[PDB]
Amino acid sequence: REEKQLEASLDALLSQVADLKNSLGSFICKLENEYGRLTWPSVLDSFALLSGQLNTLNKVLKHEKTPLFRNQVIIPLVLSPDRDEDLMRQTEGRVPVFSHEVVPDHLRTKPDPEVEEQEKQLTTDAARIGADAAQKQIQSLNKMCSNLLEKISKEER
Amino acid sequence: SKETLLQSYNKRLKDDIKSIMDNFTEIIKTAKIEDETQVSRATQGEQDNYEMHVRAANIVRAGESLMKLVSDLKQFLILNDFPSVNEAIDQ
Amino acid sequence: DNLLGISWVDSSWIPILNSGSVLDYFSERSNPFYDRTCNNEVVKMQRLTLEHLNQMVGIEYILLHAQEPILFIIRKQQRQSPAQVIPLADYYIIAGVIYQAPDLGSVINSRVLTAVHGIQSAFDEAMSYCRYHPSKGYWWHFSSIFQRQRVDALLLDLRQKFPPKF
Amino acid sequence: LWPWDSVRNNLRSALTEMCVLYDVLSIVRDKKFMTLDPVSQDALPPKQNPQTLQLISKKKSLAGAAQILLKG
Repeated sequence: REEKQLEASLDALLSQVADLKNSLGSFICKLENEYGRLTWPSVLDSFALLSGQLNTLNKVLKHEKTPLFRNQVIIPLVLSPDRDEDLMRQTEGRVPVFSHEVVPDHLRTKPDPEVEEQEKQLTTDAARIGADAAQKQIQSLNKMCSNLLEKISKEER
Repeated sequence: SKETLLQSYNKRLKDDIKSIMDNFTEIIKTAKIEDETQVSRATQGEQDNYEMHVRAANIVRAGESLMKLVSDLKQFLILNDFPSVNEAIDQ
Repeated sequence: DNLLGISWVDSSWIPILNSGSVLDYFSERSNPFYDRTCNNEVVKMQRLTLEHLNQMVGIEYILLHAQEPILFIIRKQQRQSPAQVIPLADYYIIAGVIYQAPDLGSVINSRVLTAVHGIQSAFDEAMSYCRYHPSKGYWWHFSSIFQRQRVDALLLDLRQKFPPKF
Repeated sequence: LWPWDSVRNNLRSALTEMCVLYDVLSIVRDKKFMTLDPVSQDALPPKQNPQTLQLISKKKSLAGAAQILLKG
């Protein structure tokens, strides 16, 4: 029951991996072989589609019809000094050698160093007035967006 | 034939009309608010911003495409006209 | 000050590997991740306390999940009622030293955030090299005489008389 | 290739995390060497987690939309 509910999300989440590899592996060879004939709209369209469809699909498979983001257990159980061929079978040769430290390195839950300063900013903008004026600002702006979509819906016919 | 070229120009004109509306619709369609059901909303706002950025650049490049495709027919119209062609020859 | 991983253990129970080695692994030593006060008041000042968890709302650590071949997984949990166990984090051992097992969606979010930042920083540098001009454009920072047919035809006559010779 | 260097490694930055996600979700799906346990716990937010994120997210979305419109 529950395990199939995890599976129906994670299988398509790793199916998104195939689309991401099909984008990036083609980009790798086409960047080296075809550095010239610079066409900024051509690469802008690729960036736009990568921003559009991948970021919507991984979000819709991670934010709905999914197990809760605080529920499951990420467990590493087997690790060896030598190369474990199961991972190179799964990852198709990626993450080689299978070191001892690469398994703790896999669970890199620590964010970037600049995330510390943006958390410092998140503690800094709370020193002034917060959730009292900005709350009614975003409420009025949500009503304003409702007004805008009403304008579009009355101008679409 | 000539009618094939006329139909091609008409088709690309209608595609230019469609692209602008398709760019303006998806900007405000994604701006609606929905309740969270096991979402972890920390990643959705940056996704919406990064998708809004390319959608506005789509409008910018649609305007550039309009500028280029108008100039495409500018040289097509300039070669076969009759405002003063039979008039300026004898003047 | 984070629940997501410490690596401090005691050297007493490292070399022993048995089924009961994770069962008695509740509060052998103090540790910072082992929650004190109400959870740890059953051990280190009462003896034969394993049957006294329910009578005085003491909290034991999870011993339900136990594997013998590979390693031991100890947990931290809380319970205010008997016959009920709810945890907050799992602490698996690797060759003796502990670590915390994180959640699925939390590490998913913390990885895709770095992915989005990486893609944005990748897009940032692309504006630094392309330079546009309305006339010049974009740049980076770095026949026959129509007698050859009879010329070649009688030259063909020469090839069937003087062929190329090796 | 002396140009387009940081974009390549910054794409591998997204490549590696997504590969790790694929590997862990392909080892979660396999029943061997994996422990499955429903741990239904709730993490309390000190602030209004949808609303406090909406304080900044839609504001920055509209501001960046206007900025990238004015760029072109």
